[PDB]
Amino acid sequence: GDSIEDKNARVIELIAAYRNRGHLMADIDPLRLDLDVNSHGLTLWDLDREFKVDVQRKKLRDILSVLRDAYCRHVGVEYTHILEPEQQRWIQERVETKHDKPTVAEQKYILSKLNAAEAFETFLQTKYVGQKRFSLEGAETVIPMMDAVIDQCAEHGLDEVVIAMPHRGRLNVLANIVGKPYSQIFSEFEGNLNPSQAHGSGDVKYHLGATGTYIQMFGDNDIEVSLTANPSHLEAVDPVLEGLVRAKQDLLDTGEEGSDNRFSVVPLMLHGDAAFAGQGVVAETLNLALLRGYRTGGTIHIVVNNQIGFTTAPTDSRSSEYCTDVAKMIGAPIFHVNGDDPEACAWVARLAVDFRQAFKKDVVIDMLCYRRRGHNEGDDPSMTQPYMYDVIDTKRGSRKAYTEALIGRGDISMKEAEDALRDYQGQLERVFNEVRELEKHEIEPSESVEADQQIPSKLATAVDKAMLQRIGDAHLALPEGFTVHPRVRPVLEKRREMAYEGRIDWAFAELLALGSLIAEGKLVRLSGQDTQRGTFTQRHAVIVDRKTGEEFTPLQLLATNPDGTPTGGKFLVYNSALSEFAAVGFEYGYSVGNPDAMVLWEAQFGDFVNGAQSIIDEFISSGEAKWGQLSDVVLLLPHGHEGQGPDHTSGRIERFLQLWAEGSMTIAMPSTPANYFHLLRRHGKDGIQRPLIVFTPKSMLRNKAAVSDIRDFTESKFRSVLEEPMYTDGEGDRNKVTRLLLTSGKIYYELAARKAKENREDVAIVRIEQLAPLPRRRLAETLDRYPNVKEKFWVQEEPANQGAWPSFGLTLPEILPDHFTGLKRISRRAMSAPSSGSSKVHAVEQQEILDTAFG
Amino acid sequence: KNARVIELIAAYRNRGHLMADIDPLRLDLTLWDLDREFKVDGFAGVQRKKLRDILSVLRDAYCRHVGVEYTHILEPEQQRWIQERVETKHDKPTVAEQKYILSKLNAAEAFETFLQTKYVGQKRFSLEGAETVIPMMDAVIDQCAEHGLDEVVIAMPHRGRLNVLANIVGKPYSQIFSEFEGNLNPSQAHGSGDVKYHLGATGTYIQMFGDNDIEVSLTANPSHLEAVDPVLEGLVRAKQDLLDTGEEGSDNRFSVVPLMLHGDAAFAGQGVVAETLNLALLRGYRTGGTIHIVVNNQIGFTTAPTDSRSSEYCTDVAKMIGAPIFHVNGDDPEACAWVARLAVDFRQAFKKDVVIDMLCYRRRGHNEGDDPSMTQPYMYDVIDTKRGSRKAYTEALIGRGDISMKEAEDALRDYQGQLERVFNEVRELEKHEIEPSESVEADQQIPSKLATAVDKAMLQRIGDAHLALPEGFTVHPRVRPVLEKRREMAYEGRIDWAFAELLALGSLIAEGKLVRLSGQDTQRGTFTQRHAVIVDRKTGEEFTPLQLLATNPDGTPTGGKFLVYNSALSEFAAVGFEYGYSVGNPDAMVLWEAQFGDFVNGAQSIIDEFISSGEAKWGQLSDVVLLLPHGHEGQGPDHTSGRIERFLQLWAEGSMTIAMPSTPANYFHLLRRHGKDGIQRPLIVFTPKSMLRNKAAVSDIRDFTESKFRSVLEEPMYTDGEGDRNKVTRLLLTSGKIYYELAARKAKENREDVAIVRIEQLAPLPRRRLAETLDRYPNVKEKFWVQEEPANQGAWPSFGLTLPEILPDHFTGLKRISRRAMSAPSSGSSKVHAVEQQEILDTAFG
Ligand SMILES: CCOP(=O)(O)[C@@](O)(CCC(=O)O)[C@H]1SC(CCOP(=O)(O)OP(=O)(O)O)=C(C)N1Cc1cnc(C)nc1N
Ligand SMILES: CCOP(=O)(O)[C@@](O)(CCC(=O)O)[C@H]1SC(CCOP(=O)(O)OP(=O)(O)O)=C(C)N1Cc1cnc(C)nc1N
Ligand SMILES: [Mg+2]
Ligand SMILES: [Mg+2]
Ligand SMILES: [Mg+2]
Ligand SMILES: [Mg+2]
Repeated sequence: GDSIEDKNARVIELIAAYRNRGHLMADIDPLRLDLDVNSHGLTLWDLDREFKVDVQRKKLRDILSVLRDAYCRHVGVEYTHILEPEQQRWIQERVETKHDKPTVAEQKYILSKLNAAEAFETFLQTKYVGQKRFSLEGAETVIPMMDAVIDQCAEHGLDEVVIAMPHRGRLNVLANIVGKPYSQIFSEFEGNLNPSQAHGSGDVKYHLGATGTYIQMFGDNDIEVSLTANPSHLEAVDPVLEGLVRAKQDLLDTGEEGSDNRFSVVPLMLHGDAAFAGQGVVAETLNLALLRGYRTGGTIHIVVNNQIGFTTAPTDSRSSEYCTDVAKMIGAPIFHVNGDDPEACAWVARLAVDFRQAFKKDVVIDMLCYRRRGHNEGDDPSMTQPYMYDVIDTKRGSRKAYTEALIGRGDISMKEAEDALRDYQGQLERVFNEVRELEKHEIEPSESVEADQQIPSKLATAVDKAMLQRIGDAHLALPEGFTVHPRVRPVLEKRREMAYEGRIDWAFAELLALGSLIAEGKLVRLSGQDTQRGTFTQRHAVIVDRKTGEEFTPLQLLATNPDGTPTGGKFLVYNSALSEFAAVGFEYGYSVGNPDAMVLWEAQFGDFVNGAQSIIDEFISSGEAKWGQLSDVVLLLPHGHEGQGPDHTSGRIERFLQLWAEGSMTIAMPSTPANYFHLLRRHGKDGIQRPLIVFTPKSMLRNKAAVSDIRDFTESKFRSVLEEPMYTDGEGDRNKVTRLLLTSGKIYYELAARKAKENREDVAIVRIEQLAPLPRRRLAETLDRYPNVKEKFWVQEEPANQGAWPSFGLTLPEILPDHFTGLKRISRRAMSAPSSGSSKVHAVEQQEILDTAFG
Repeated sequence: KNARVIELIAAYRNRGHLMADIDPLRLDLTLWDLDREFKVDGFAGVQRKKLRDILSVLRDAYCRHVGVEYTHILEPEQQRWIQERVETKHDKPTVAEQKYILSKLNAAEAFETFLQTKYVGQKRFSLEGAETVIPMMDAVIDQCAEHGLDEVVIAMPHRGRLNVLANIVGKPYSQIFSEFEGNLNPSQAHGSGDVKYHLGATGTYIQMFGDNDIEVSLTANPSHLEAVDPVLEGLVRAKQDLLDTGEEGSDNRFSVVPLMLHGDAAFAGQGVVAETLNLALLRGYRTGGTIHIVVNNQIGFTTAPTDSRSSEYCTDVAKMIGAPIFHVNGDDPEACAWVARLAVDFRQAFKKDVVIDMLCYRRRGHNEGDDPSMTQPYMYDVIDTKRGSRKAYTEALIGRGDISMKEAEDALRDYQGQLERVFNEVRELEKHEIEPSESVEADQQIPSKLATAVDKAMLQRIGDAHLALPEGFTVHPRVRPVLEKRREMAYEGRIDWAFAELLALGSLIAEGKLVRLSGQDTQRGTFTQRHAVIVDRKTGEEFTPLQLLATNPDGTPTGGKFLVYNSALSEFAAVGFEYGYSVGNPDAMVLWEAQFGDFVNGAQSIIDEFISSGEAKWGQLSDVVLLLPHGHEGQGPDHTSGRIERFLQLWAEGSMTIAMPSTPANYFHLLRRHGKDGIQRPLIVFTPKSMLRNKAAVSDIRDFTESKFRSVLEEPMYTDGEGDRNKVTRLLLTSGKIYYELAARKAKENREDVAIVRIEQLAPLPRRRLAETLDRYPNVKEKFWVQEEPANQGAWPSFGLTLPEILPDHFTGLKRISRRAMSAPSSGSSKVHAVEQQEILDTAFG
């Protein structure tokens, strides 16, 4: 036969090989540190021969040039892992073509960005040699690349770009991308802060955020740009950014829950190479990308891949070929780009935005670069990486190289290039001198943020009977032909009954609070593991048609007034992924993104929230004091000693009480359905943006004593301290009391039952419903009503090193010495675990506490 | 026609798995060219095959009960190896092998239906709908024994846990029934304990048809799904290092196999999965490949897969380390066993991870008291029509003529009758009184007067090792002074913190101990202080001075070794791995170092669920050391605190030792005590940063040769100098670096009326030594606990409450001197830190 047929078969193989594996041979590294193949008779003599390609006839030389330019020069394209053929086709059409050369104006603009990037760093090196700044030097191309992302988003008519990033070039991005004034950055280096800058305990300069407006230079549009605050914990901000963006999209009615699919707020997430591969929160956050409850229509990721992590080489930081391989699991295309090629970096940035817009999904840019100086500006890197730094020492920076290219192209002269650099440096010198001339302020110890947010003078949380009845009736206002599961129907009927007749249980009180907020126009977002039904089969926020699988959400009916007009409210209820770190981070972020939303995250059991410890420690408990960033997120933590073992017993009350300071969080363990209802309504309506930690029940959901009357919802309020009903409403005599038992949570009912059984008029039980801030005034006033008390005990089911005793045992006698001197503890022994593993052992220990309290 | 065939072969290999008949629920060119011959790359050379035959091979390999994902793998030899085994005829099992697979399905289902009958009201997380897990695991272990491997170590969650314990590991049925009965012997009832579906076991597996045996173990775990994953890897790595197999071994057998089970919702959602996979090829952590099994029942409690993950498969995360993925229909026992054996063979051939995604279903509710039709009515209507895998396989064998119905029933009734007999025997045992759980504190006790001092010759040897450079080695010019200073300190004293650490580890190595040290940038040290490894300035070659201590002066080995690594940028998986390693080799000295103590909260699940509580819950002992750089230096709220207060709150029952040493010699003695005491309990050390280079924080040679660990330290002026204790009216109790600032202030103002006492060991509290020290100051009228940490942090929250209760004649009236209570661990400003620090010093001497 004709050997052109064999040769053509090799050409088809070559095209497939460049598309699939060309990235492995691409010239992406600016440092350049690193017989049995059947050719089917194809050789260098066939370069001028025409071959069949799938439709079109082209020379081998031309096929090879297109493939080499697309896949083996300064851009390594990874996309053949993507399931959708239309997405592979979209990328092929855009990468397998001769690109239009940028205009001289565009080239000068890119150079102005590289000038600003390097000169900002060398200026800080000259003025503040002894201070850490985590310089971008060796990765200056990040600045024209981020400019190109934002400019392309503005071109698509998008509303906002929200950035999260680590330390690398942070100050540079704040000044040269977001627009944080140079004067402000210099004042941070000077340590000369005004009262607004010195507010709260604060944080380091490379953790701060900013907001501004990006104005296009080549078009008629502009776009909002924000950069969120973060702790040192690398990648921890990733789910926070997604939550922040989702809240903004929901507000704009764009995205998943919106009337249009614009997803008009873009998450722009930066990463370091060692952190992106090593931190599990990265995989957890990527796992949220296509979920109905969390999708943001695609995140644009940029890895500042300087092929080092402090002193650690990539071979000790990851097991994958690329630091970006984790992102392929959600079908993200990956673009590896040579950081010494500013034009390729800007081109990839615009392509990434276009892909995100076309398919509303994640895209990753792996910018290969290097770190000119040590990890921080005081560290010597040649001690551990002598070869890398011998190579770095021979390298001209990307600014110098790009300037030489423009001088060579005839675009600019050396004199013009020199003058432009001196002008920008002169501007920095002027601002530096102006800041240095400012009046120095006296340095004082940091101050508590407690008084910055206070409850409004007037706020009622009580609702009328009509509201309770409406929420009860909503549970039986089923869509026509809907088939309720036969074991769910009694719950719906019981809710209508409770709404009109009382004996309201915990699960219905929660829905009365959320339903009444929705009716008042509030957005309520509730999520967690199996949260739609409830772990304890108690919530049924969503019910499923037994015959069709169709879903009905009773509380959504409260978003429409009886006359048919919308209230402005909405109920967004989701089953989360099996994640704690990313889920809690997302809900924290969501509440920051929309301060007017009611946002609740529910742990399956409180015992699993330690999986989100970095978010609790670094954002929830401390973001207000450190950054002035406010969150109103609610954490619901099922808690209680029931004999189910050490991972089904405790939300670690003691840890949240230890973290507590400056009124940063509200911490509560309500004992009645009505008090929980009032707590949630207070939290949603007070205008205070501070997290709420609630220790919620499990068996107490179905305790027939733990029910509330209609008047507790219509004629009461949140009560931080509760007395026994026999003293406030009944015929109980407070003067007969000689022993006072102070407690919190479900053990109250067991203590009250024992009191009734033995007719102990000499013992009274007082509940502390709000654990923090301690209700000092209400507690003192309650105790003053018992003048004949001779002994006081703090009773708890938790071990002695757990529960409220570690905090209360120390704070109550100090804060109220005339009431709690001599306060003694009644609890389980101190334990390494939160409880015994045996239900029988739990029961014997529980009885010991009750016997000791009445002994 | 020819071009259509090569692209058709590539389509089946790359995407055939998307059309494979893998789900047991089933919830979701020209036609005249069939007899034409085409050239293909055969497994024994180029072949000419009919398109009809090419298509039948591709459909059987990639579109029946096995979905093969492998074309993401970079190595062409690995893709070829998989093709050779999947694109050829599979070995048909013998009748005896088929009967053996059926015996495993019988045990799997009958164990569950027996527990359903006897204990209807107790959770057991039944394997029903996934019984093929049992012959699958049997096949993995049997194939490992066929390769002559030493041990299989299993970690798994709740799904079929009791079933695996009884039918794979060999945990006695009498023991499992006693747990359901709640009638435990004193050993079973020891400590606070844990739920039955978290327990472990060990035994010996004997091949049914071959001539080998293999050890099989299953480790304990908390409820926290996937948290045990890095613990399993650490446990296996420690066992491999002991056997001289694997990464640091004389052979590349990696003869201890990690077998890691997962649930589908947990595998996709928990970040510790990606962190643990990321360790798989690292020199410090590699175990030569893990075999993963996902019991993929297409549900997570009430949650559908579309709400649990964003990837096509729950296993997609594993593709990042080039693991092949085998998706297999759980209703096909023979395909499940075949994939299991193929996975072992792949792991042995390439010493890398392999994933088996077993598609199955959950017959009952999430737990046996939950009603799943409320949220998944369609799935459970389909499940209600399904014949189980045991019934279906029995019908196949009866139809094949292998067995009769009578033989099938007799075999099932025999197993059930044996369960009934053991159940009756356990139920006949008298029930005794249930008591409150007891503290494990007295279970482990330090020997009387343990000597940790070393002689001058040992110190000198470790100093001299720093300049015993390999021939032609070029030391970096800024590293050479450190090596020279170490030789000087070894012979002349003024030993600093970093050298005291290396004197402790070096002397343990010389005594024959394995020392494993790792953490972020730990080879050099975050504060450029350690230099455990030095790099040749001209060639990049590495030299490890302490490795020289593994050889005696006469040339014989000591038996010791120094394994020092830079970790991945992980806290959760790294801490879990080091905990696991210490469990795997109790004789090893194992230390993990946080970059700053402020980042160890990233490993909170390991601290809470394994380190602080594993002894009380499971009787599992770990001697892992956590080194947490800590101290108020003005570097911000994430470069200041290891959260001492949290470790002291977690502390109970003597489960951990917690210390904040103030001198290099006291740290040396602490490490040597920990390595030589024969006690297996974690040690938490709050270590210094600026104090590494504080010229006052240096130790004398006699502190190493003639002393021991001191849990309480007095000022040198009273123990050795001419200081008068009777002049003291104010006592300052403290811990850590603030001692030096308090001592400097006392010397500057000549304050003979003030004494400073350090508590070096924070937990267990040194009650006797503290009381005896305070008794030496009879004229003290006021006592203060001084700390740089905020009032709600540091040792005050625990000491403020415990010291007046345990020593009332010494600490009644104890007052606090500290920073105010704070939401963050410190101010963000170095200038603000400095003003606050001066306030503490002024208050202490006010
Ligand atoms: C002295 C070492 O610690 P550190 O420098 O103080 C710091 O904490 C800095 C970040 C910060 O504090 O904001 C950082 S910088 C760094 C190396 C990062 O490498 P890569 O991701 O490749 O980024 P890069 O190459 O651009 O740097 C680690 C491990 N540090 C400590 C650290 C540990 N673990 C976690 C979760 N977060 C951290 N910040
Ligand atoms: C009542 C719900 O909580 P729970 O059942 O008590 C439990 O804690 C059980 C495990 C245990 O406690 O050991 C488990 S079972 C489960 C669903 C798992 O689904 P999948 O991975 O697909 O496995 P499966 O389908 O085989 O079940 C969750 C979320 N539970 C709570 C939980 C949450 N978060 C973490 C990190 N670990 C957990 N154990
Ligand atoms: Mg890096
Ligand atoms: Mg609020
Ligand atoms: Mg599952
Ligand atoms: Mg020990």
